[PDB]
Amino acid sequence: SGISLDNSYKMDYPEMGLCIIINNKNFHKSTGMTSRSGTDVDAANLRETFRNLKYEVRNKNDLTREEIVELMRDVSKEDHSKRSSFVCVLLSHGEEGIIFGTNGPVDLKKITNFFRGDRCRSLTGKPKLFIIQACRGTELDCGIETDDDMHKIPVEADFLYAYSTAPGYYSWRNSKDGSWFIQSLCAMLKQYADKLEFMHILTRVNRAVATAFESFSFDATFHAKKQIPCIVSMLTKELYFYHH
Amino acid sequence: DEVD
Repeated sequence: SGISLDNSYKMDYPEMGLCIIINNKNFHKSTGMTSRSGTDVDAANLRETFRNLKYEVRNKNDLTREEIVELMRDVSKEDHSKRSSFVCVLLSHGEEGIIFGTNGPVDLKKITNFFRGDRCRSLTGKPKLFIIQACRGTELDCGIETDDDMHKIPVEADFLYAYSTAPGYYSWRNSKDGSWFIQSLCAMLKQYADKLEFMHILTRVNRAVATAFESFSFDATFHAKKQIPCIVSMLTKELYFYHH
Repeated sequence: DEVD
């Protein structure tokens, strides 16, 4: 028929896909990790936001490092043929390239590897989104006043990592309102998911976290600190949550 | 405000 363009991901499959939310609040005493007050608000906000985007949401609470790996393995072994995409949200303590299970750390690469183009065939060519609310180190942002050779695709292609903070930095979470990033992400998805492309929505999240939030602490070391999220894209097409 |  008429001229056809393929610059955007096919999001009109029978299902939008799964949205796995791993909410780790309480950690084993021996790990020495604090309870993540406010993460409950984040998990509920995400569940509602992704439900409205027509995702099959599965909320999992307080999972061990073994349970996280088992869950990710099992989910990657499911038949996603009739699903448009895959979303995984991780809410826990963390360090650079690491997310914490209740009893210990899990390499983010171990989790995401299960969804590689060669390891999860029913998701090949489809967007795989990983939203991570966790620290990526211990740095604090002080802020500032204003020849031709011609059928393969990379195994790391079609992944999007929406990190809550820049590499090497702490990530902030309010005990009453939830995390700065997730609060902003849900607000921007609710307002713009039916209007803007995903990178543009995430850029609005970057602005929201960057401008509307500043830490308050009685400890001078942790007071008046800022945060900027980090969008890491290996996507090959534009992503719209809606379709024609 | 707390850090993760």
